[PDB]
Amino acid sequence: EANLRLVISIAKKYTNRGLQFLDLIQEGNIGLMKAVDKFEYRRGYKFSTYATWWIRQA
DNA sequence: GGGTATTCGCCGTGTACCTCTCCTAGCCTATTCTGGCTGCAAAGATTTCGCAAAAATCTGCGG
Repeated sequence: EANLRLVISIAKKYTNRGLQFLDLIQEGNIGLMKAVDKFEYRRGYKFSTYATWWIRQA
């Protein structure tokens, strides 16, 4: 819930290139949950960086 | 009470041709390993097609 803004901001870049924005943010939320399930801080990286690639893939 | 007094949606809109093809956009965008699926190549198994060919069969006519 706290990271939905990242999904919205990322998806609005892809909205100008066709496809509904709402579907994009829903898929990005799916990818965000996938990243959350796989996130760790033992790596030392920022969560936003890790979630960015997941959201882009979704 | 009470009677308008606004605003808030919903709906209706002639017929019938013809020519046109015009319909179509960003590009900002990561790597890959394992396993199956499907079209194709190859092999066993099998039926279906034609000539072969001789033997039986069908048909025309004059002595």
